[PDB]
Amino acid sequence: ATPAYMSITGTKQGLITAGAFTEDSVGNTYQEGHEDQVMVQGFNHEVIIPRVHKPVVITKVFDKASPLLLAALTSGERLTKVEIQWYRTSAAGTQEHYYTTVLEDAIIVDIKDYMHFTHLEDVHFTYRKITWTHEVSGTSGSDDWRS
Amino acid sequence: PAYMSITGTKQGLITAGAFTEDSVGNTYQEGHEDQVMVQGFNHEVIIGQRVHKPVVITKVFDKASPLLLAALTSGERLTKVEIQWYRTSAAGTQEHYYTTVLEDAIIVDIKDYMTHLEDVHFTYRKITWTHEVSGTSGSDDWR
Amino acid sequence: ATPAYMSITGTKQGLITAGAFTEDSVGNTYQEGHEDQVMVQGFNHEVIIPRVHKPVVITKVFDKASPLLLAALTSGERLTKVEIQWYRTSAAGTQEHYYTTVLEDAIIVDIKDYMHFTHLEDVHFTYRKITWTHEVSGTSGSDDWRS
Amino acid sequence: PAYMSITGTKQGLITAGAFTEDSVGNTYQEGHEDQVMVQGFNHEVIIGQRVHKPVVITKVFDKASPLLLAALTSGERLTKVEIQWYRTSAAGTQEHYYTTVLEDAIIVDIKDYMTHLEDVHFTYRKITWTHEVSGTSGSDDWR
Amino acid sequence: ATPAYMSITGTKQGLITAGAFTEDSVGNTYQEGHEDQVMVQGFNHEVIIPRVHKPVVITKVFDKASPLLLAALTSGERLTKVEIQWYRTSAAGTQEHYYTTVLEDAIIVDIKDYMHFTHLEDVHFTYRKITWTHEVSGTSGSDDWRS
Amino acid sequence: PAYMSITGTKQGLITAGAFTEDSVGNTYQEGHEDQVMVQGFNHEVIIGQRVHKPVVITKVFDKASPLLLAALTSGERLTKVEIQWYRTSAAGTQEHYYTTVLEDAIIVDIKDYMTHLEDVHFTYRKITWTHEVSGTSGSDDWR
Repeated sequence: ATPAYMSITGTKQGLITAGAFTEDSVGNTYQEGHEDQVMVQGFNHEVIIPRVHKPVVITKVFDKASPLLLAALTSGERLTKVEIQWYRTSAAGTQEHYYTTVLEDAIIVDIKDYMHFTHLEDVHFTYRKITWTHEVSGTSGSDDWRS
Repeated sequence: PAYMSITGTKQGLITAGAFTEDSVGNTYQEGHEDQVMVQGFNHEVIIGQRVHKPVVITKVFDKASPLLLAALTSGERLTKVEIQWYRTSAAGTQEHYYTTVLEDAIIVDIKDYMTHLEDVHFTYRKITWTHEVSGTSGSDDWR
Repeated sequence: ATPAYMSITGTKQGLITAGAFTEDSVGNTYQEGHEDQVMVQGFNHEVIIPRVHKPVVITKVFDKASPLLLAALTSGERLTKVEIQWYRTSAAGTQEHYYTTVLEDAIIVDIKDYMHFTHLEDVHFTYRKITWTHEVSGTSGSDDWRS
Repeated sequence: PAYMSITGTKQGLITAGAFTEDSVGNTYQEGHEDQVMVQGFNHEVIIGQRVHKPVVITKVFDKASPLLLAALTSGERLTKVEIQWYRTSAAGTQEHYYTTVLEDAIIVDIKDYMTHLEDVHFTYRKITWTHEVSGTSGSDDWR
Repeated sequence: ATPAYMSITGTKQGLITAGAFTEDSVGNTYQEGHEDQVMVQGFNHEVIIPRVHKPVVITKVFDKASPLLLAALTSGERLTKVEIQWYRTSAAGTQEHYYTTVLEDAIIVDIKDYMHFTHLEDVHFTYRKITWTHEVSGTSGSDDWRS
Repeated sequence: PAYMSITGTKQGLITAGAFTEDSVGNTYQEGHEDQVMVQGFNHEVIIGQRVHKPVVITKVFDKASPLLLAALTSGERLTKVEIQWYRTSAAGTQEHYYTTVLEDAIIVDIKDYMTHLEDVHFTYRKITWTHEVSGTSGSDDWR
């Protein structure tokens, strides 16, 4: 309904989310239109003034990317771009992309696999920079990670 | 429900066009175009002289969001944060019946999370409280 | 149903709950019969033997008193009388006042405004003395705050 | 459900007329007029010799309440706190099937809260446990 | 449905669970077939490698044994055998005993009485040894308590 | 759902006949006779080089259980713990689509509790992850 979809390009692995939202990768969960992304079912992030950024935290289900993301994590591989695309039901009753969150030069700092979409997986990124854009109303803003 | 307006020293009306179709999609409801909807609030004063805590508000992702996240990373002094609270009147009509206004508030924390929500904390220099229908009010400097 | 209603008289402000449970003050929540009180939707208090009293803690919704109570709190104003009246459904099927809790020379020590009756507000009083009376059965007892 | 009786050294039967119309309004149920209804219980013994914990009971606001709050602020030694537990018998009838009796119990904490409830803690000198239908029993000094 | 039943034999008291699951002892809860046991409605236990055993923890309702178990606890009485019998719905639709847990030379280390089967009671045993047996498939294993 | 196989150095296939009528009664489902059903999983890797956490799995009481509790009290090195994850395929059929395999895993904690459940923790020397339908994989030494 109002899910996010994500893409990862790793310096070593290329597009990590390639063919990752497909019948093969997700099975009965598959919906067309986002075949080279991953279906984000979670999100948490926080910037505070004691600025200090906190790691970005997404949640997905087990998939084609998953074994790759671990490789990423355990390898210490810099992620050239992680880009989170936000979706909503528009005012005219159609699904639309209306917000973007984007990491530049991100690094995966931890992963947790757990069963509760019953097969789950949270992934955490730090990054050198993050950009928030509103896609319909045209507002945008970005910033450099601190601490 | 509540609607909030934020005017900052750099950006002006940060909440301009923030409750429109473009901003919040299907959730749009005419009448509060230059206000962000607030559906969560937290604030506290505790007692020897009183000390203040930050006002926390929860909103959804909208046009204001990136501006807000800017207001926080910049350190921009919010001239006015104004929260108008609505309720169903005794006669059966939505009415604006309360305001909580912060002067020179600052954003000291923002938490985004997932439907797609975002918490905002402000400290400030002065808070005002007014009951619009019964005509009572009070205010206090931050400490 | 089984709500409490309260009255506050402040040394400086007089009857703080005056006209505070009315259409103007509470809106659609209004029920006649308690116009000069406030509708208490919460209560917590505790006396212990390590006697030591703990602050009295009520909960209400935003109202006509609310901006006043803050004035009280931030002013350090001594409350001459806070009096909490307890209501229940009687044995004959009618609502009745059957219990009273009363503070003498109370002081408001903290307030919390929060949205969950969706607009809420907890208020805490210390006091020099508190009296508990059962109104139908005639039992009563009082005591001086300690610590 | 459970019903409790408390006789104190100063007041006598603190729970006299405590489960009547006057005391608990609509919730009244004949048969236990000189007992307060208990709908919450907590107690523990843990093990080198055993130590005791206070018996906690939860009741509603009633005629006993102010007397109880007195018993605590006075320090009055409760000669007897007696808790009789009821259940539905195998034949389909409410029956008294268990007792927990404290001797020289003391009230060491009371928590009132809101439908309108109140927790009571007792320490004591001796607790007895008896199963009324199966005819088993035990008891122990506080330590 | 899938309850456990237990037996206790104490060095001093003999069979502590004798006549303890009966009309007299449990009232309307009574089901025939386990008259000399107790109806276990809880269970918790854990063995870890920092081996170190943790106390065995069962839950029952108030009953004929209960005043006895306290005697046991407060007396420091060694329990010659506590034996927990596990029940399930078989593949052919009939209730069966399929697992056993058994303590040798156990000691009751604490009891908690509490009201939530509304009248409840958790009991904790340490022990010199515990044996786990699967009754249909024939697997078994035992061990000595450590720490 | 998931099914797990465990081969140990002393016992061989610890999960042999562990998902049969004899083992799990009414819950039996043909096709995975030498696998224990896993209906709960927890595992984590966190980041300067990576460190591993134990894989936790939850199962019911079954034929494997006492063997498992032995594997823990003995200290027996598990040659292979293999977890195959199933899902409903896009075409509407249960399919094995993922594996998590531990090499030389050790049981470092077991928690039994009540319908009748049991948690197992393994540390290990090497974990592998493979996506069976999309053909991706990774693995890592414990640290």
